[PDB]
Amino acid sequence: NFRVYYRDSRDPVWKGPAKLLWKGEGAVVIQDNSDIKVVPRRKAKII
Amino acid sequence: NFRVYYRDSRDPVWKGPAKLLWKGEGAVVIQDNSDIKVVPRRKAKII
Amino acid sequence: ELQKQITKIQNFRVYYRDSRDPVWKGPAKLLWKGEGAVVIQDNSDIKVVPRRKAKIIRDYGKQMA
Amino acid sequence: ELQKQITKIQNFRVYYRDSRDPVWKGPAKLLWKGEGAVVIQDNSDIKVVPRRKAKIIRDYGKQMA
Amino acid sequence: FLDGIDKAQEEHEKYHSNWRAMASDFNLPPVVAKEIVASCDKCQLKGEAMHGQVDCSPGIWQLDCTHLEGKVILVAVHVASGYIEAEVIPAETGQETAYFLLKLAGRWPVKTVHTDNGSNFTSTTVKAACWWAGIKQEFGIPYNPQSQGVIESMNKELKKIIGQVRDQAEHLKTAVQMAVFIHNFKRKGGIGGYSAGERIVDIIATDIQTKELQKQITKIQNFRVGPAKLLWKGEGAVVIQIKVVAKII
Amino acid sequence: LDGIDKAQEEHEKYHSNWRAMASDFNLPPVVAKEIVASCDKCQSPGIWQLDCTHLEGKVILVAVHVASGYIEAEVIPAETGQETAYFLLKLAGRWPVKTVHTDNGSNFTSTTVKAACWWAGIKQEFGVIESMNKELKKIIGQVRDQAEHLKTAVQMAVFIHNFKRKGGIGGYSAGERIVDIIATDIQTKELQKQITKIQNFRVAKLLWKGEGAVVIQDNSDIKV
Amino acid sequence: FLDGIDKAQEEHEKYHSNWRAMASDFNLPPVVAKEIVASCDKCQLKGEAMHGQVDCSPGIWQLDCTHLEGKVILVAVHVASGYIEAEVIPAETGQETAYFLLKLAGRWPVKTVHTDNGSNFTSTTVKAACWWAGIKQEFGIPYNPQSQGVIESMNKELKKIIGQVRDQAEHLKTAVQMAVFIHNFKRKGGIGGYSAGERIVDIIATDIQTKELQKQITKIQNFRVGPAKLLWKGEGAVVIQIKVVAKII
Amino acid sequence: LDGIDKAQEEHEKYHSNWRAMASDFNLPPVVAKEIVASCDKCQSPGIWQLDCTHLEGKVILVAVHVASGYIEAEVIPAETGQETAYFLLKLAGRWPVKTVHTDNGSNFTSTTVKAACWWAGIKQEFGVIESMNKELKKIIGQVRDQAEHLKTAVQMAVFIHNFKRKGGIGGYSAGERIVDIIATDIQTKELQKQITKIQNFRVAKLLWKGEGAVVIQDNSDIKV
DNA sequence: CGGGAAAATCTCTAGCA
DNA sequence: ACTGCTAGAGATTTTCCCG
DNA sequence: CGGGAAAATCTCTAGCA
DNA sequence: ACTGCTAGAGATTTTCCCG
Ligand SMILES: O=C(NCc1c(F)cc(F)cc1F)c1cn2c(c(O)c1=O)C(=O)N1[C@H]3CC[C@H](C3)O[C@@H]1C2
Ligand SMILES: O=C(NCc1c(F)cc(F)cc1F)c1cn2c(c(O)c1=O)C(=O)N1[C@H]3CC[C@H](C3)O[C@@H]1C2
Ligand SMILES: [Mg+2]
Ligand SMILES: [Mg+2]
Ligand SMILES: [Mg+2]
Ligand SMILES: [Mg+2]
Ligand SMILES: [Zn+2]
Ligand SMILES: [Zn+2]
Ligand SMILES: [Zn+2]
Ligand SMILES: [Zn+2]
Repeated sequence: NFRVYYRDSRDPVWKGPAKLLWKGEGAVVIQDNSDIKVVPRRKAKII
Repeated sequence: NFRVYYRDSRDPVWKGPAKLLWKGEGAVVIQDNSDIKVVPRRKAKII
Repeated sequence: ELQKQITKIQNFRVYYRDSRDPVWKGPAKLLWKGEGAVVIQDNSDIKVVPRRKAKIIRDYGKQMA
Repeated sequence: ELQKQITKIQNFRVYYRDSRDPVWKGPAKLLWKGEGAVVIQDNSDIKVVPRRKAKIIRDYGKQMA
Repeated sequence: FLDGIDKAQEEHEKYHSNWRAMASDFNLPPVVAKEIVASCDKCQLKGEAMHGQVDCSPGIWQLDCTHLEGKVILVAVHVASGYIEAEVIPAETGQETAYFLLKLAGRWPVKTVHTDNGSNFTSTTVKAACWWAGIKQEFGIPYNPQSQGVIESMNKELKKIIGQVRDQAEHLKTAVQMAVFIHNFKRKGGIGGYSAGERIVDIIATDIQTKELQKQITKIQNFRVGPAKLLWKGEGAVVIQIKVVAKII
Repeated sequence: LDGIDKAQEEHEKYHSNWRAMASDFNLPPVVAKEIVASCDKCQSPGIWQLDCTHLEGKVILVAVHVASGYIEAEVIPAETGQETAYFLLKLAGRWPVKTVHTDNGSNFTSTTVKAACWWAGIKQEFGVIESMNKELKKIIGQVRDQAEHLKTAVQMAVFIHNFKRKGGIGGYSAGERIVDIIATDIQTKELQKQITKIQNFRVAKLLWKGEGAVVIQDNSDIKV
Repeated sequence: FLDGIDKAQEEHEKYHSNWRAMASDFNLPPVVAKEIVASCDKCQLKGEAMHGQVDCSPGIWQLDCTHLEGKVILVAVHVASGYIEAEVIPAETGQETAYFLLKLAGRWPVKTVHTDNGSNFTSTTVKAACWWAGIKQEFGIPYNPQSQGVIESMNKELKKIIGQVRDQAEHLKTAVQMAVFIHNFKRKGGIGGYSAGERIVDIIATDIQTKELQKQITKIQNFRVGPAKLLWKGEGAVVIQIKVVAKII
Repeated sequence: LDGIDKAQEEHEKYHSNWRAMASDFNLPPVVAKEIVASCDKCQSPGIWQLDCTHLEGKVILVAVHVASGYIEAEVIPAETGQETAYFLLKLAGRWPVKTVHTDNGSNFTSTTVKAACWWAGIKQEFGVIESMNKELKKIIGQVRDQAEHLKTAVQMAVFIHNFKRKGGIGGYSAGERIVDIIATDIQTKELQKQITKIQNFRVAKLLWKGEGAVVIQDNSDIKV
């Protein structure tokens, strides 16, 4: 189980935590509040 | 004797050539068309 | 036969990259080319590089040797 | 006398930088402090660093040794 | 020191001090202070300091609309070679992007196009053109242009070359085609000392030749090395179906 | 090395081209090229053909790579010199065009097309284009129903001709054929560069300088 | 091959091809092709790939106005330590910058202020305040914020900390002062594992102590090592007035 | 090392503080601190004082560092609790403020100042401030002519008091004095951290672990 | 083998907007 | 389940060429 | 000396707008 | 005649601690 704090779209604020659904090299797929998002690993921190 | 081609102020076009009056680390002082300018070495090429 | 063809496919050069190194590694020797992977020999090291990470060329500067 | 004062001024640490290396070098030993230059000893190398390129501190983590 | 942990918790709830400040001030081991910081949602404000790597297969292209002199230039690049195709389009509509993309797919073997989430590329018109020509549509992360780092970079270079030939042409489309010519055939350097045109020809000819060579090789070699398949037998290694491992049959 | 005089004998009896003697005997291409160039018995890829076809009242510029059949068509709004020069500049930027053959039309001899050819470095010289206009018109008539405008139908026909119609000797498409032809052209140009680079050196014509063993042509006898 | 040089000149006048393309196409040595490129004014479009290094003397500060929530925050940083002083000012006028700067110079030993070419800092009011307090005014290259890379960076961090404490305060000035407190005393790490406040205290106390120590040392040591001055005598080196050279007197 | 028992004897006869025995005998500060703490004969920097002065009808918050005399003044528009809390938060962010002494005014006992002190971690406790208000008023009266507003004159007076008026024992200014005092405070805090870090270890109290030689206090006798 | 010179590789940056 | 890159300007390491 | 664990250093990135 | 930097997140090299 992981927590993901991400930066979504032109929005300087960071959101989270979100469940990590998939981790590839370069980007991750997470699930935040029943919405699935795909965020680059530069704009996401995983705990 | 040197030639300097520089980028002046928020202007994407490059100007030159200009006489190199002084070369320090980080910036240079040049003379272009009877006007003395000080340009960082990132925005100047010296021949 | 097939040994000539294996030498032919080894005559090809591959410029690959690792998963977290942003610079293109040198011209390894192509041993095998698959649909998703590519077996290379670089500095006597046999690597399996993903297909999306390799540029395979026959450098036409091979007209020298 | 003056040897104690020279040891005192050598007790200070200097974090300097070279003209084209953007990373701060380690804590060299301050041998001499001038108005425009600073003589340091880093890895048994005596350097003359410009004053604008050095942060001289007495690291108060010296309360350990 | 677990009372120091409580004090550090109650003080991080106020100042949001980093792990080193809490380790120094409350005599906490670095692990405990780092965990106190990692449990605060307000302190997770920095991402991983790395970069991805775009797909550079020989069949993937990257497309992007740039703007110059109040006109729209639709540009495409071959990610594996840097071969560019640019056109000044009358509008940024998807009906023009579909035409440009169908033309490109007719000229070169386009297997995949990677674009941003511009309306031009996201439309049903470009979606039908790709389905007809057999192209796969890949879209980058929304508002993450680094996913298209190749084509965006080429944008720069394209514009650069245009600035060097803008006075040789009377119209912008002529200058754009001049820039495409100069980039593809008058600028050498890269993974082979090639130009972009020589490099795309090498890439595609090599893809075809190696595909046929391997299809002829696997058709002859029948050796099981569990009962895997022999991919390549070497003097000090044996590749199987893919690891670099033997009881070759 | 040990295959030089052998390949000389094969070319004495079989007269294989230098590309065969090179890869079959591990010879550097310069050595095999001098072998084939030392014989008495043995002593295109940039030619395009342009035309204008009229279909559905529209004008279509068609450019054929005579060496491979690779076609390239564009529905232009008018049969004027400006659009012909634009098409030619596009093509020359896309492919290595060296010579264009035209039917002496009013839009091919205009000054604008001449300037475009001069800039791109194309030689303008005034049978294949007719047959491939016929084939392109047939493909357009086949796939006209799947398009609302004629330009997209023309592009679909170009796609089908360049990558879906396979034939010829080995069953390749026009795209594979043109990419192979341009690849051999690049090899020829690189070999000519390598040959010109070492014709200035005198050792006894130099042919190749390997690890420490130079290849020489002395008294027209290759001597390593 | 000097006719190849003429052909390459005449073709670079058209395509502006780089040195490698002209060296490959016309059999030119790299020097000749590079000189053909270097003689074209249109091809000089890239600067040196380096970076300068800001002045980090113990007496230099860097000032900058940032904006947050429609309000102006005048920030100053001690370049040698990272100690920040920020104030929400009612306007970006130079009459307020002079007040902020005179206050700062009264609080700390400010010897030099390095600012951008904002009207606030370029005014006659800030020029009179600096002349009174004895400060030296340094301005960066116009439209080159990297010259102020320290303070600009701090801007970011300041804003960052504000975003972590914006809900603890009812006004923006209170949150700015909270952020200054947190940065100067609740964030450790750097050249000493210090906070910015501990680091500025160390920097300034060290400057004073070393100045007095050296003033007492040179007053005693009188040794000529031409007849230079002995700065430091070592076991394997001797420093003179400054090289690292002996006939010490 | 060889100076431990020697420094014990000096402290037996001279009773020097640990800062002297440390640098004069090359002892780690923990060892000298245990030496001074093992004797029977031997067994402030964060205190500020705030007040409000009235001048030219304006209200000026004056904060004095009691340990060094370093003054810090600010002309505030009103003598209310909000501006006092703002001044206190500014000061606490600028300097390491640990305790504030006030004259029990209406603007120092307000809930806002209490909340500011609670946030910044300041202890509010309710002679030096009077003398330095007098001195600051004298400097303001001296330099009032060079200013158009009273706030800039107050800042000029603060500058002159903190960096131009030198006196005391060694002829230092208030700024040098406060920076030296805060430096010794930082040294004290770091030494207390180092002492607390090694009081958990039992070897026989541990005092210092150098290269391979530990310093021990066994039976209240320091034994390396 | 000893350097000098030249080619090859490494390092780093701006613009893409 | 996806992803910075590219070409140029200096600097520095490697290679080659003659003795 | 042989590892394991932990601390220290190195590498790299975004925002500063 | 002036000049990118800073702090955090992982990765990797160094050091220390017990046998
Ligand atoms: O920031 C851009 N370039 C500069 C840049 C870069 F190239 C690469 C980097 F690593 C960083 C950079 F700063 C850039 C932004 N956008 C679009 C671009 O094509 C584009 O290049 C675009 O088309 N859209 C549409 C899709 C949704 C709407 C319309 O918003 C986006 C915004
Ligand atoms: O681009 C800015 N920051 C972002 C940034 C950075 F911080 C550091 C980088 F290496 C790169 C960056 F992109 C930035 C721009 N300007 C001013 C700033 O303070 C400022 O930070 C400013 O005050 N002026 C005035 C002086 C003349 C007028 C008014 O135009 C300038 C514009
Ligand atoms: Mg776009
Ligand atoms: Mg773009
Ligand atoms: Mg500014
Ligand atoms: Mg700024
Ligand atoms: Zn927190
Ligand atoms: Zn023959
Ligand atoms: Zn040019
Ligand atoms: Zn005592």
